[PDB]
Amino acid sequence: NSVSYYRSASYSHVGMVRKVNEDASLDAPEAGLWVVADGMGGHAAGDFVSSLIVDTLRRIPAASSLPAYVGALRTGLAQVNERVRQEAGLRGVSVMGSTLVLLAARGNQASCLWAGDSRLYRLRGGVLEAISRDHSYVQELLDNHHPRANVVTRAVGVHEQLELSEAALHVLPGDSFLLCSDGLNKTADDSELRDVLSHSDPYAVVRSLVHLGLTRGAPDNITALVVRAF
Ligand SMILES: [Mn+2]
Ligand SMILES: [Mn+2]
Repeated sequence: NSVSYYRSASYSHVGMVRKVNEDASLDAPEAGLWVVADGMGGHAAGDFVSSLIVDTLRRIPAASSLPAYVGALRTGLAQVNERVRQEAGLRGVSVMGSTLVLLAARGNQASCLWAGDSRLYRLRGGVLEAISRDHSYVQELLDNHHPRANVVTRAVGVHEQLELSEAALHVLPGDSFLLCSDGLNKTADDSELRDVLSHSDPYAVVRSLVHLGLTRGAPDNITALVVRAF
């Protein structure tokens, strides 16, 4: 019952309103690493931060021990946070940051690190389950389609100390995972995500998710990254 192999695919689209894609992704199954980052601040700001995230995380050496790897990912994100803070302060801009959601896998164990309203879902036995929980003003109100949905309470470059949320996962053969920016779940509810994810091919699945989003007016940059365990 141990997990042998991870298949993955990613697809992003600027959408139907924005003309600059500030979404970024890293599809590195060769390092057991999958990342989606939703940049904010417009061109030369949001995409700057999201691309810096994916490039910094890509260069981290793939340590065999998942907990050590996760420690290294955390440190890399802290360094990205500090660099973005320095740059934003220098330019004097109000908005310069990016959400993050990553999944790192080693055999039968995986870890999710996230900050923002980019999500990780797990599909197991045809049942979809939200692993991450939005760092959003709305989510805090719900924990106690809302107009306060544009307020992200944690993301890279927002605060001095970046506080990442973490969730550990036991992976079974046949498990599926979806990393996405809010542009997808904003245009398809969780039951439709479960429907589209219930297919064998991650490449067709991510393209079908983005297509459904585009079909419903794609108000935001829409990115989907699907991982399947064997
Ligand atoms: Mn964005
Ligand atoms: Mn977004």
